[PDB]
Amino acid sequence: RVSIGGTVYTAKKYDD
Amino acid sequence: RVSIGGTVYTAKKYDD
Amino acid sequence: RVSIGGTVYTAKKYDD
Amino acid sequence: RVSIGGTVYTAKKYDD
Amino acid sequence: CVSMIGGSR
Amino acid sequence: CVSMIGGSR
Amino acid sequence: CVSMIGGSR
Amino acid sequence: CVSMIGGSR
Amino acid sequence: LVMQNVIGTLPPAQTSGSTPAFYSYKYNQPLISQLNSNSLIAPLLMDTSAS
Amino acid sequence: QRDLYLSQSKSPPCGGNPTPEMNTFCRTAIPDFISTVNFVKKQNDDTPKD
Amino acid sequence: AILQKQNEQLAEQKYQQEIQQRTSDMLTAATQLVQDWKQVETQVYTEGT
Amino acid sequence: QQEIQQRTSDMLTAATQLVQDWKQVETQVYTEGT
Amino acid sequence: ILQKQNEQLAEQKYQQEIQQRTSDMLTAATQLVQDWKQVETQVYTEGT
Amino acid sequence: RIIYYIQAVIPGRAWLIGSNGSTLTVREGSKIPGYGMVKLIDSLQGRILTSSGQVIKFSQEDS
Amino acid sequence: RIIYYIQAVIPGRAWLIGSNGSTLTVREGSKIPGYGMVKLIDSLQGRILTSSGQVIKFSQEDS
Amino acid sequence: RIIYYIQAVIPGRAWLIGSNGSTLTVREGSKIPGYGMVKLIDSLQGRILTSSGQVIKFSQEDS
Amino acid sequence: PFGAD
Amino acid sequence: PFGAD
Amino acid sequence: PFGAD
Amino acid sequence: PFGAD
Amino acid sequence: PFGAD
Amino acid sequence: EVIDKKAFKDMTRNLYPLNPEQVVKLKQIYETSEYAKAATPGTPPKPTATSQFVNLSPGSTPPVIRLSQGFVSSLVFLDSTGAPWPIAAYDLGDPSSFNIQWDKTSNTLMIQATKLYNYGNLAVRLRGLNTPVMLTLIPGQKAVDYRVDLRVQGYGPNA
Amino acid sequence: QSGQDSGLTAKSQAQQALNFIRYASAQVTPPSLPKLSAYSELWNQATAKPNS
Amino acid sequence: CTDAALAALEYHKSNA
Amino acid sequence: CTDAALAALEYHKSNA
Amino acid sequence: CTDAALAALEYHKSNA
Amino acid sequence: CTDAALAALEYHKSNA
Repeated sequence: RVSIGGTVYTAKKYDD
Repeated sequence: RVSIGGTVYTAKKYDD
Repeated sequence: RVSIGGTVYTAKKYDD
Repeated sequence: RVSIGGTVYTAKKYDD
Repeated sequence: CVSMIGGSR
Repeated sequence: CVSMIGGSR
Repeated sequence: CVSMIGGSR
Repeated sequence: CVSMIGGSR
Repeated sequence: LVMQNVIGTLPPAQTSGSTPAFYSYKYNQPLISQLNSNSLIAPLLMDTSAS
Repeated sequence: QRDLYLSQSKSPPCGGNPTPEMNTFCRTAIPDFISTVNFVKKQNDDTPKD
Repeated sequence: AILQKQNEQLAEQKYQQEIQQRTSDMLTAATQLVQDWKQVETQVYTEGT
Repeated sequence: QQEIQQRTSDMLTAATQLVQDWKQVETQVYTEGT
Repeated sequence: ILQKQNEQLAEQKYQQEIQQRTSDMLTAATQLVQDWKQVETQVYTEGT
Repeated sequence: RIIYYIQAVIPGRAWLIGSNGSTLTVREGSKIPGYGMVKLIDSLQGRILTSSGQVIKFSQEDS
Repeated sequence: RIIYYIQAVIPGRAWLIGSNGSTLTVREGSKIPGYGMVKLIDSLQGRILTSSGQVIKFSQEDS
Repeated sequence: RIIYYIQAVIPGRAWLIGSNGSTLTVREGSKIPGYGMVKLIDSLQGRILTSSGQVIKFSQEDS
Repeated sequence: PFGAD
Repeated sequence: PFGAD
Repeated sequence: PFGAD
Repeated sequence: PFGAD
Repeated sequence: PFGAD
Repeated sequence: EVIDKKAFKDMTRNLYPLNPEQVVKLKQIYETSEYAKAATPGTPPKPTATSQFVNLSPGSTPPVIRLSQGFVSSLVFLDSTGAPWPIAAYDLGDPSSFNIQWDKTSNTLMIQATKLYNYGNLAVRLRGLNTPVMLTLIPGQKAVDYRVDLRVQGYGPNA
Repeated sequence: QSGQDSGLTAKSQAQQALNFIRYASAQVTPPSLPKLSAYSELWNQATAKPNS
Repeated sequence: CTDAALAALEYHKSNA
Repeated sequence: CTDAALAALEYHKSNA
Repeated sequence: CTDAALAALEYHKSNA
Repeated sequence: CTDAALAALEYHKSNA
C-alpha cells in the first residue's frame, strides 16, 4: 500500500 | 473396396 | 475420442 | 483456478 | 459429449 | 457403403 | 469469483 | 489515503 | 522564407490527435477549399466577409 | 545517439513499428565500458585455481 | 588480499543488470502512463433542434 | 526425433487455416419484396 | 567422457525453453489485450 | 403406441417426426414420451438409442 | 413451492425464470426464495447449487 | 434507524442511498446518521466499515 | 467410422 | 473442463 | 486483491 | 471392374 | 506529504 | 503393389494431417479458449432499471448513473406529474470516456461507457428548466443502470 | 446492368461516364507521397528547435 | 463380380 | 460402433 | 466438477 | 482482507 504524498506505508501481515 | 468412413476392408479372391 | 472439456478420454477396444 | 485480484489459489485433487 | 466421428472400433 | 468401382475380382 | 473454465478435475 | 487495490493480505 | 510562410507549421508523421498528419482529412480540410478550381469559376459574386 | 532517439519516441526509428533489435536498442541504456575492462580478474580466471 | 575484493566488486557490477533492464522497461511503460493521464478530453455541446 | 517436428509443422499449417475459417462469421443478407 | 559432455549440454539446454515459451506468450497476451481494449461505438437508427 | 422416425440428425440435437405429425428436437439426454430417455445419438448412422432398448431410425419411406 | 429453470447462465450472472413467469438473476451469493442462498453457478453445464440441496438447471423442454 | 445501501463506490467517495430515498456520499472519515462515522471504504469489495460495527453493503436486490 | 453405416 | 457436461 | 471479494 | 458388364 | 492528509 | 498401400497411408497422414478426431478436438480448444477470453471475471453487474427523484435544491448530491463497459444506459427525464420532459440540450464532460446518443427532440439519453471505470459528469439543459440537470456517471461496478427514471423536481411542458 | 465484379466497375450509363472521367483524369495513378522512414527523419530534423 | 462385392460387404458389416 | 461409443461416454462420465 | 470448484472457493475465501 | 488495510491506514496516519 502507498499513500498519495509519495512515502510508502504498508502493513506487515494480516489475514482475514 | 473402401467404405465412407475411410477404413479399408477388402475381400480376398472371388470370381463369377 | 475427445470431449468438449478438452481432455481426451478414449474407449479401448469394442466391436459389434 | 484463478481469482480476480491476481492471486492464484487452487484445489488439490478431487473427483466427481 | 461424444464426437462420434472422433470414433474408432 | 460399397464403392464397387473400387472393385476387383 | 471462481473462473471455472480453467477447471481441473 | 489507502488504495485497497494496492492491497496485500 | 516566403514559401515556408506558405506552408506554416510542417505537419507531423502519423498522428491525428493533438496535431494532424499531412494525409489526414482533418488537416486537409482548409487547404481543399484553396486548391479547388470551382472556388474561382463557380461563385458569381465573392463574399469578402470573414465567415 | 540514444538521447537523440528517445527525444524522438514517436516518429521512428524509436517509433512506428521498429525491427526487434532496434526496439531493444531504444530500450537499452548504455553501460560504462571503462568499468568493465580489468586485467587482474581476467588473469585469475585464466590461471587454474590449482 | 584486496585483489580478490576488487574481483568481487567487478563481479557484483557484472551480475547487476537485472536492475537496469527492468528500469528501462518501466520507463517505457511509465512515460506512456504520464501521457495518458496528461490527456484531457474536451467537453462537447449538443444544442437540441 | 525430427519426424516429430515435421509432423507438428504440418499440424500447424493445417490448424491455422482451420482457426481462420472459424473466426469467419458472414453477415445475413436481406431481400425486400416488390 | 562423451556421456559427461552431452549430459552437460542437456543441462545447459533446460533454461531457454522457458524463454521461448515466454516470447510466444508475448505474441499471445498482447493480442488478447488489444482485442480487449477495443470498444465499438453504439449505433442508432431513426425510424421512418 | 406412437412411432416416431428421424426427421434429421447432427452431432448433438436430432429432430424427429412422429406418426401424429408432432416434431421434436433432442440432445444427449432428453425425455421422449414412451421411449424413456435417450442414451446415444448416432448421427452418421441416423440412429437414436434410448433407455427402453428400442432404436429410433429414419423412416423406411424417407431414408 | 415455485420451481425456477435456467433461462441463461454466464460466469457470474445467472438468469432464471420461474413457473409463474417471474424472472430473476443470481450472483455468487444471493438469496433465492425457497432455495435459500446459492453456493455455485456452473455456466458451461448450467447448474446452480444452492443451500437446500436443490440444483437449478435449464428447463427440460428448453435445453 | 435508517438502513443505507450503496449506489456507487470508488476509491475515496461512496454514494449511498438510504431507505428514505435520500442520497449522500462518504469518505474515509465522514459523519453518517446512526452508523457513526466511516472507518474505511473498500471499493473493490464494495463494503464500508464504520465505527458502530455496522457494515454498509450493496443492496441485496441490486448487487 | 462405424461398420453399421 | 468437467465431466458432467 | 482480497479473499472477501 | 467386373466380368458381367 | 504528511500523515494527517 | 504394396508400395501403393504404404505411400497412400503416408498421404492420408500428410495431405490431411488432423484426423477427424483431431479437427473436432481442435474445435473444442478453440471454443474453450474463446470462452476464456470473452468471459467477464467476477460477477458482472446486475442489469436493473431504477428510478431516482432529482433534487435541485442547493446542498443535494447529483444523481448517480452506474454504467457498464460497452453497455447502453438509458436516462429518461421526467417531471413531477408523471409526464415526459424533453431535452433542450446537453454537455458531456470527459466525452471520449462515454459515447452518448440522442435524437434531438426526445427526452431520452443513451450513454455507453467507453473506458472501464473512469467516471465523469454530465449536464443536461431541459426544456422549461433554468437550473442545470447535473449528474454523475460512474462505470464498472457490480450493477448496471439499464434504465433510470429521473423524477426531476420541476414540472415540464406536459402535465 | 452489372459489369464484371473485378475491382472498379460501373453499373449504369452514368456510372460508365463517371468511370471514364475518373480514368482520363488519371487519379487512378495517385502521386507517390514520401516514405515513412526518410520523411520521419527529415521531419524531426526540420521541426526540432535549433541549437538545443 | 458380385461374389467379391458380397464377401466385401459382409466383411465390412462384420468388422465395425 | 455403438458399444465403443457407450463405453467411451461412460468413461467420460466416470472420469470428470 | 463441483467438488474442485467448492474446495477452491473455500480455499480462496479462507486465504485473503 | 480488511485487517491489512486498517493496519496500513493506522501506520500511515501515525507516521507523518
